[PDB]
Amino acid sequence: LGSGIQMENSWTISKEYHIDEEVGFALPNPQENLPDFYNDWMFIAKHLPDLIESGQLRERVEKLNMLSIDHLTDHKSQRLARLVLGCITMAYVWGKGHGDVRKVLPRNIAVPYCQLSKKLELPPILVYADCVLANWKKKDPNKPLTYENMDVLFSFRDGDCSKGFFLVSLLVEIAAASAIKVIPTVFKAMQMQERDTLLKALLEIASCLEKALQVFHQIHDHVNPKAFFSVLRIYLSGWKGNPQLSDGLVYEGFWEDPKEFAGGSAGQSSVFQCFDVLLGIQQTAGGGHAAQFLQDMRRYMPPAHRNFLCSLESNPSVREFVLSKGDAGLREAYDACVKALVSLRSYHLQIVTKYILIPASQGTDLMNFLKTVRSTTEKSLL
Ligand SMILES: C#Cc1ccc(NC(=O)OC[C@]23CN(S(=O)(=O)c4ccc(C(C)(C)C(=O)O)cc4C)C[C@H]2C[C@H]2C[C@@H]3C2(C)C)cc1
Repeated sequence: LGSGIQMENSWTISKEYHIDEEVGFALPNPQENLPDFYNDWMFIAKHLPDLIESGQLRERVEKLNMLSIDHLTDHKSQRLARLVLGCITMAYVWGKGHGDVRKVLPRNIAVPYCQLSKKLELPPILVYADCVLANWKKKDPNKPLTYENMDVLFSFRDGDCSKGFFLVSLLVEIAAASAIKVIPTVFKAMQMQERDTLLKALLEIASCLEKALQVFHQIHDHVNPKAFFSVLRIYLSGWKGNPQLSDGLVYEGFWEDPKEFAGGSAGQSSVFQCFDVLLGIQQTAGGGHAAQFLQDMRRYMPPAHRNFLCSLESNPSVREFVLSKGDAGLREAYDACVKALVSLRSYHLQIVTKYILIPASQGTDLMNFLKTVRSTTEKSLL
């Protein structure tokens, strides 16, 4: 207990962390279909665009029967059901996105959704782990994980660019997986004092984070800024600090009082903090207020991924190891990882500017947090 990353064997981290060697934090080969028993749920989730557009969604949810979650017997089926019910819930609350909101989630969604969220230790609102990490398939199983060979499972509105936004995000996560699988090698090389093994491990991580950033560049080709800001972002909005639901949402039949849960945040992806921790970068941007927000978003990650991040912080310090040596190869390799991270943060800042800050105009605290985490990262260059 408390001795850093648990291992399944001499090569691979513990399966308890639910990190896949091929897709990383993403869920491997997600389930696309629920048991027959939940067909009515699947129908609504598959037809969300035309049900919202026609004004039919809320009545159709209001006519659902209460389905027990007992027939969701494995992790993949529970994650698919969370995605389905999360999408239905966002669509039910926000409707067409023009301010006609519902403040009471009907019990025939609220209860199984809340029970399932309790099993998975995730809040009962859509999170990154649902709409990106489990929200995909290959078109052709025998072809590789590329944009052209992939699709999402659920969208909110036709033209909302959710395929572009979610798949490009997923593909960045998959690119980062090639870096994550090297982490045990880094710490093994430190224990063994294997200079070359550590060096090549850091070069491989740096190379995979460079590639992940080139995947991120694809967002511009599949997401229209106006459609993202004025349409998709509605359905990723939550009811924590939201003046449209100032007390939260009533989960009918689960809690008596309304409850607040936060909407999507880039802070729900584990990738940034994973490599900040590995490399010993300590983010300071935004003070205790940003730390509390970002820790709360950590509780919106799958619990096993939280435990991975927390075990990482207990391992020996890579940065301190490289700092204990007059070794230019190690310093340059460490620096390549940090530079790749700086570039990923710098690009993050540019995307927030083009896809949120600019549309909004057509705020200041967000642009300066992104600038500050970028300069904190840059100041970690050894
Ligand atoms: C529920 C849910 C929900 C929760 C989270 C997310 N997305 C997310 O966590 O993505 C991580 C990213 C960051 N972006 S992003 O384009 O900068 C980005 C991400 C998220 C937003 C949202 C819509 C939440 C917002 O604030 O309005 C806005 C923007 C501009 C993409 C992705 C790629 C790289 C940079 C990291 C990455 C390392 C993997 C989507 C839905």
